[PDB]
Amino acid sequence: MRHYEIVFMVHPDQSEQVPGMIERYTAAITGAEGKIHRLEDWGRRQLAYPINKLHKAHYVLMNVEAPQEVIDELETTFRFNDAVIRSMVMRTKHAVTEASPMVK
Amino acid sequence: AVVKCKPTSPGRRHVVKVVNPELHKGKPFAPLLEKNSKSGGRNNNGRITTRHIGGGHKQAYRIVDFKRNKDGIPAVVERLEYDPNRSANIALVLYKDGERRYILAPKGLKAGDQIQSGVDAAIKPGNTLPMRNIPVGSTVHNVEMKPGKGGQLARSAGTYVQIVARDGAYVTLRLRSGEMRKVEADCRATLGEVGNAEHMLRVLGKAGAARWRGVRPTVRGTAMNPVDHPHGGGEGRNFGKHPVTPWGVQTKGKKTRSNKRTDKFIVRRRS
Amino acid sequence: SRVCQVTGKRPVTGNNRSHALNATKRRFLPNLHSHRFWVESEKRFVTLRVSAKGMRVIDKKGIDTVLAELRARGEKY
Amino acid sequence: MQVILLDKVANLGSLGDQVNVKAGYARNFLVPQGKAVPATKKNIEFFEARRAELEAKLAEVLAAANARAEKINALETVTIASKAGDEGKLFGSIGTRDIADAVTAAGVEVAKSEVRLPNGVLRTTGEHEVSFQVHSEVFAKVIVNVVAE
RNA sequence: GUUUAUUAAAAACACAGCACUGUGCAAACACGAAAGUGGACGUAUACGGUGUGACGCCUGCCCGGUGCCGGAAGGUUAAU
Ligand SMILES: [Mg+2]
Ligand SMILES: [Mg+2]
Ligand SMILES: [Mg+2]
Ligand SMILES: [Mg+2]
Ligand SMILES: [Mg+2]
Ligand SMILES: [Mg+2]
Ligand SMILES: [Mg+2]
Ligand SMILES: [Mg+2]
Ligand SMILES: [Mg+2]
Ligand SMILES: [Mg+2]
Ligand SMILES: [Mg+2]
Ligand SMILES: [Mg+2]
Ligand SMILES: [Mg+2]
Ligand SMILES: [Mg+2]
Ligand SMILES: [Mg+2]
Ligand SMILES: [Mg+2]
Ligand SMILES: [Mg+2]
Ligand SMILES: [Mg+2]
Repeated sequence: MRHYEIVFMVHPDQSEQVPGMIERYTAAITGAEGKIHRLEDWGRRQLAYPINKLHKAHYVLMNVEAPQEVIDELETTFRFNDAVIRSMVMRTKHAVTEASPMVK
Repeated sequence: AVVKCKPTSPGRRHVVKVVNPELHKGKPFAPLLEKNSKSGGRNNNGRITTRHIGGGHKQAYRIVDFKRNKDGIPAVVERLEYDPNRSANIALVLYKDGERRYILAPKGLKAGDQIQSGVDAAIKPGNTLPMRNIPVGSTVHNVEMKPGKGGQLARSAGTYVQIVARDGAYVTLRLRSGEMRKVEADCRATLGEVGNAEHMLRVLGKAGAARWRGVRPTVRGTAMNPVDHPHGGGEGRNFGKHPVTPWGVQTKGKKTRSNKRTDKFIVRRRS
Repeated sequence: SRVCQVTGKRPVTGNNRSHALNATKRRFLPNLHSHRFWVESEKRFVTLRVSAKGMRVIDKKGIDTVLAELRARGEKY
Repeated sequence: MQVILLDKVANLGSLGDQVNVKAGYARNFLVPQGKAVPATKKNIEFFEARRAELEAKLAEVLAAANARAEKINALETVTIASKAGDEGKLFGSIGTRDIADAVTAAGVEVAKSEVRLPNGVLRTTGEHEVSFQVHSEVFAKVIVNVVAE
């Protein structure tokens, strides 16, 4: 289908229920017959500037190969989730399973 | 869509229609009607209280759901109807269990799209849910003032009310006039702008196009005699006095708000 | 009507006398308030439309002596 | 308003004081809740002679059942099942009758006017301390769990 | 179109259009010593008042006066 690279920044009060979200967001991708390539929970992280008057966030990197109908659905799942502050769905030409620079 | 009428007679010269083809070209739903007798602007004493009301085409009251109570039952819009009582077109909704109601139709809601009230209603136009569950920043209409009372804010043709803030138990609403009124967060609010947004684009075009709606002619005050209006008299056209109502109250600027009970719910007046 | 149920007050009519003694007829309305009184012998609230003199009287005689007048007067409560 | 007292009120006296109160505080709160009698010369002799210590038989068996409404609730296993959205975002909020329906089934058949809440909504799923005022003298600490549906 | 039934049918009133202004709803306002009712089973794209009176090109300068609106530090002033 179409290859995307979704990174989203979870409010750090909801860091405990970050796998409570990825058990759905991945399941909407693998449940729409679309693969998931890499899933790298980056963990809590200091921000370079305070978004929404707070200085840390729990990041999640998730490459996705999905048809585009379940990604606009997924952006509107980040949009009305009041936990995830920022999402960023970048489109990538190929599926990269090679690990991040910020896993090491 | 508006249709500029062609000038085949004076009084069709300036008429600009609002031709909506989505509206139902047939009878309304007969159980949801009741009698709306006219009054002519006359109270129980029989006196004219409000002036310039009388005449016009006969109407029947559509029992429109403003309270929107059927929680957790999805409903599908069966058709859109023309409502003579108001400036927004209404929508015959058919619930799953079989009850038909009317609602004020939102902006994009046409026949087939499934709406749903409740607390868990999906956030898309048509859905009514309490304003502690609506996200801050969205545009809602049919907003209550007290919970369970019925929709009272943004209930006209193309009006909407933004939820600018939520601080605890009250939400601050940028109303359609510009007033910032605090309504409780338990009050229901139907999503989306309300439907007939091009209603202000119509031109009545002729004098008897207002008499059809029950707008008797408005005699301005500076023509009357001095016993009839404060603006009377003059051996010519004389108006050497400050513009007042027929009862002496100033018009061109004087604020006549006397409600000190609910000054607490008002963050700002309008500009 | 503007009648305090306890003290039997009533609007009396006098004059708005002014600085040049112009007499226009006015009314002296009593200070009636509709109040829920705790009747301890019945344990229900009796709403008496009572003035503010008639709440000084109820706080003096007690509500059970006042409501024992309103029966003998022949008045509902 | 010279008034007599029948229970200790927090900042004017104990049972059996002749305290000046403002005349609406006795007319609306002290006498209609039975904490007082208007101090007429017929009610001085009725109380300060007869029931000067006979009320301490009754006002202390009013609070003898206080701990019997509290100390038997040493289980502290209360669960309310309400529908939520996801990761909080509660569909059905837990009120005070909602706590007083699950303290009801688990322990005391408790009145709903006792539940003291610092929040009042309990929208977020999790543990929450729910203190009580089952008498105006000794207070409780029962922590009620909200569990998703 | 309307109007001085019974010396004035008109350039007068109306009018669609425009603007100002009030009005957040138990609305403003009106009729009522009050209850209430009209407004309206309408909710600012709504309603009341005011002036102008389709349409086209347009609506300039003055806030000293007289009102209105916003200010509230000072002065002066009621019952108490
Ligand atoms: Mg009018
Ligand atoms: Mg006119
Ligand atoms: Mg006009
Ligand atoms: Mg004249
Ligand atoms: Mg006059
Ligand atoms: Mg002249
Ligand atoms: Mg002049
Ligand atoms: Mg005289
Ligand atoms: Mg003619
Ligand atoms: Mg004539
Ligand atoms: Mg004639
Ligand atoms: Mg003639
Ligand atoms: Mg003119
Ligand atoms: Mg120009
Ligand atoms: Mg000019
Ligand atoms: Mg000036
Ligand atoms: Mg000036
Ligand atoms: Mg001023």
